[PDB]
Amino acid sequence: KEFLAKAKEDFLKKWETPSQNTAQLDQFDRIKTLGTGSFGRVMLVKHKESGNHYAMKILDKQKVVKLKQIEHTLNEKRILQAVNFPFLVKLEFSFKDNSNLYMVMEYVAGGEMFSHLRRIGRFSEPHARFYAAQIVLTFEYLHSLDLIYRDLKPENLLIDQQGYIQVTDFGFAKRVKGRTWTLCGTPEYLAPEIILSKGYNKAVDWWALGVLIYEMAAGYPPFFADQPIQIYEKIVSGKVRFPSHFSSDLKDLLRNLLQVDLTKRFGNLKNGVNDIKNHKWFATTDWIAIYQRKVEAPFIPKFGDTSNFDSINEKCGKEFTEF
Amino acid sequence: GFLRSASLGRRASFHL
Ligand SMILES: Nc1ncnc2c1ncn2[C@@H]1O[C@H](COP(=O)(O)OP(=O)(O)NP(=O)(O)O)[C@@H](O)[C@H]1O
Ligand SMILES: [Mg+2]
Ligand SMILES: [Mg+2]
Repeated sequence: KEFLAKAKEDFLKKWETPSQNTAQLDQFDRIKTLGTGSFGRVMLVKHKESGNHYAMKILDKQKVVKLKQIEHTLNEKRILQAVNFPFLVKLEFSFKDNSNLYMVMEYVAGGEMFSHLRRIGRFSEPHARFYAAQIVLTFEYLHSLDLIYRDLKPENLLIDQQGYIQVTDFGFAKRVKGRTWTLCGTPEYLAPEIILSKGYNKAVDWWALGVLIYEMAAGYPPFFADQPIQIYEKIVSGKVRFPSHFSSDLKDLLRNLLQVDLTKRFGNLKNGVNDIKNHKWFATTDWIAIYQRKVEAPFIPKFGDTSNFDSINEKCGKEFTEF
Repeated sequence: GFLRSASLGRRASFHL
């Protein structure tokens, strides 16, 4: 637990002092944008100094106050500036303006895994094991800090130019030591304890992991239907039909990950994360090399190239004084 | 018993 205690200490220290106003909008120059949302815009910018390319989000204070989404926008920045993991997108610069927010994070070139997965159709089980192993370490790091992710999906997994994972979206993130109740996520990745309106803890991410692995190896999510209300019935039913080409080790790992019983699910038992790390499916996985990122990636994207993607008066300023 | 393309498109996140 040497790395575990070092991470928690440096996290809780950074958590109490959340840095801000550490750069200037004018310093970066505007480059072609990457995407937009209901609350703001996601862009790629270049710093005049050696910083150069950077991915930055510009959020409007009107948007987060209008739909009461302000609860998740304050958690997002604070969690980002305090974590330090290879598979998490590094937050570099953070500052506020009279009308906009600024989270300068690393630009990831390879694009969303959802794109590559849909192109290829399916990932080979070795290809899936490489991506899944990074998430397991990413969850163990976030669960030792009492954080839950609550939005695991291929559309939120970015591939860097070295073929590795960079988890991007932290909106629905929050640290809980017990349970929470907020309905957030994607219907095809919601855990049963979320749909039933019962309380849910850190075990929802280990459910989402089983869905993510299923979608990588099969090419489609395990629960799907015309109407979202049918998806909820399928999720709580506990009946999953595995594809033929699935291995015996993979089908066994998914039944434990996609367990409706919250206390018979891997990552929630007494052993914890090593329940999954020491599974017959992850036998070929060297976890120390994955963390240190010294493993040949099974796929490196084609490669700043954006080739893989497709009033001035202060308003509500005191509402974001912490930011 | 189909694999409809609407179930295979990009998926957004909701909040309530
Ligand atoms: N660091 C980054 N590097 C490269 N692309 C990024 C980065 N962060 C976000 N994007 C892209 O910017 C777009 C915004 O996605 P996201 O970061 O999830 O914000 P969002 O509000 O959830 N928009 P959406 O994902 O479409 O619902 C997506 O196309 C992402 O792939
Ligand atoms: Mg997303
Ligand atoms: Mg989204």
